[PDB]
Amino acid sequence: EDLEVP
Amino acid sequence: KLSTTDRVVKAVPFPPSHRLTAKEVFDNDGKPRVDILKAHLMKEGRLEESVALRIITEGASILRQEKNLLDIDAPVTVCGDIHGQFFDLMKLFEVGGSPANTRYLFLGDYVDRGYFSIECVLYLWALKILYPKTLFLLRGNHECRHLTEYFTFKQECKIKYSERVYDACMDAFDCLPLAALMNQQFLCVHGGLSPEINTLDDIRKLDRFKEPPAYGPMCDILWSDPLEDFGNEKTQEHFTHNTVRGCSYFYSYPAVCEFLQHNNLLSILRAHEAQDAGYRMYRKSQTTGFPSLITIFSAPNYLDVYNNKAAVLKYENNVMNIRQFNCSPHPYWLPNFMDVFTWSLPFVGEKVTEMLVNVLN
Amino acid sequence: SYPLEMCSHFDADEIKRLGKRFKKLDLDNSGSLSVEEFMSLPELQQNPLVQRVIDIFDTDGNGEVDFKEFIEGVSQFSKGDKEQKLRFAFRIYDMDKDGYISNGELFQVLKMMVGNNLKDTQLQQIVDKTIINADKDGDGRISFEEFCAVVGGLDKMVVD
Ligand SMILES: [Ca+2]
Ligand SMILES: [Ca+2]
Ligand SMILES: [Ca+2]
Ligand SMILES: [Ca+2]
Repeated sequence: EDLEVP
Repeated sequence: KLSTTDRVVKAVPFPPSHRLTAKEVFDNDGKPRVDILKAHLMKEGRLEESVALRIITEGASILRQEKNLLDIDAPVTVCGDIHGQFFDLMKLFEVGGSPANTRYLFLGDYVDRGYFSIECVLYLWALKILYPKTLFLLRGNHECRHLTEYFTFKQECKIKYSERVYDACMDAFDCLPLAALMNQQFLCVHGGLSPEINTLDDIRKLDRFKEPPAYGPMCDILWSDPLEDFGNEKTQEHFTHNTVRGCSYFYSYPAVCEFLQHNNLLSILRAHEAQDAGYRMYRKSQTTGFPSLITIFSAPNYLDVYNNKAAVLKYENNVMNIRQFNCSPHPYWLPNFMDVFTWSLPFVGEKVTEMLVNVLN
Repeated sequence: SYPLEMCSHFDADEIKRLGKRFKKLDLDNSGSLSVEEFMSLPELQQNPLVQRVIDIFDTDGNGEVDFKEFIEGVSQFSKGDKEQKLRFAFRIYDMDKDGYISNGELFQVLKMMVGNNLKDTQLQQIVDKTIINADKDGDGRISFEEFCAVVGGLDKMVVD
């Protein structure tokens, strides 16, 4: 539901 | 409604578009102004390509004139892995003394892992030009074409500068010396020993002006590690295959002691391995009561996750003082220097799809 | 009643089928879809890009999505062109719809997606550096051509 740091 | 054009967090410093020219970096006598360079690089500022290439080539020429094994006298500050942590490198010079009056010896690994590797190269090479006889730089296992292309230094040079700057760094890394004899007491390398290196003259006879081969003495200088149970002599084999690195060897406590006694040395100073306290001392020698091996790691909060301290060895007045220091704030980079569009676009197409299929079901 | 004009790639049966779905979503039968009617679907309540898609569909800017805006918006996300799918993603970031991605709107659109996974200072830094490395004409903003030069080779935006 949220963009995560790769 | 928030402004769609103005920067939201205005007070955050914006990296300058001005690129330093030759007259701004080098004075009329050819000495680089490291104070101007330091302030500009800390603002994420860049240099003109011809100026950056001049620093790299002039520094490489100085390194090419040095021997494989350096003869360094005390006092001196010995430093471990940096790994592109430029803003931690600034704290290191505050902690180890100003290079204008302090002798320095770096054990390599200036690039990769960190996202400010070219700034570390440009600033250390400028200090090498400014202090050619008091600041010394050794080669690490990362100062090579293979590891910089596998990691992010090759990409970093393509983003901030150009591939010509990368190729110039690769030729400059070929000129880096491999070892240092400090005060005729300590052997200073990046990784460690080699089964094909038994005397100090075996280092002098190496051809270092090349990419480090996958095996051999030059490879072991940059890659070898001590045994995981160093000191607890359970593995009688002096050199065993290093399964952690996929190359080179593990060296044992009797292996180091045999080298120290045959070469009349007190200890071996190396880096290559991260330590939580910024350093690690191994089993002392029987005759001296001094640690036979010392690891130095000068990258605090390694990869911004380890939360480890860093350290440098400040050897002076017959005292080797281990100087610890914590990390410093630095501007943020996405992994592998990825922009926000490439990062967020798969998330955009995913979430817009999830929304539309649910409103059309 | 005068006929309705719209621009889409749907045939008559698909338009009628989307009309029945439109009436179902129109809970008050007002002829337009409000944000509350979009948020009535539980699957959209945690989607951080709902308001951006609604603002993109809302071509007249009245705040709600009528049937024409509904048809044309869905049409741009399905027999579509490669540039059309890449321009729809461009419109996600272009909040003010001027044809250029500016620093402020790029931060806000990213802030909707990242939430608290990044601090505001960190997001502002990577927003600044992204525009610095992607701006080619030196105007401080990202045009559609400059946007395509970055995410062109990235190949996922189709519905049924
Ligand atoms: Ca309605
Ligand atoms: Ca509308
Ligand atoms: Ca805009
Ligand atoms: Ca532009």
